[PDB]
Amino acid sequence: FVNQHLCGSHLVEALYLVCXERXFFYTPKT
Amino acid sequence: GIVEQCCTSICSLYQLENYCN
Repeated sequence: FVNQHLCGSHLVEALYLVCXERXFFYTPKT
Repeated sequence: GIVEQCCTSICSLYQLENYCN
């Protein structure tokens, strides 16, 4: 599920699934 | 940033994990 173009909600969902209890930060502008 | 690496180019587990805490 990770080895594709992932944008917007699709990208945030991947971060959620991969990072688990570590959590994550999503910073699209930079 | 993440958009450049995962949205406008193909994402990877390696890159996603750069954004986990």
